[PDB]
Amino acid sequence: VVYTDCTESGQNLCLCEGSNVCGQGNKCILGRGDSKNQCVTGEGTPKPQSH
Repeated sequence: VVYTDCTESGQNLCLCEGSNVCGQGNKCILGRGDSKNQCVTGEGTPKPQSH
C-alpha cells in the first residue's frame, strides 16, 4: 500500500506531521508560515492518492 502526504486541508489518512499517519478523529490542516501542517482534532477526509 502507498500512503502519501496531505495535499489539502481537511484530510487525515495521510502523513501529516513528519511521519504521522493521521486517521479518523483527526484532521490535517495545511496553513501557511510555520503553521503549514498540523494534525488538529475533529473529522477529516480520506485523501485520494491511489486511483
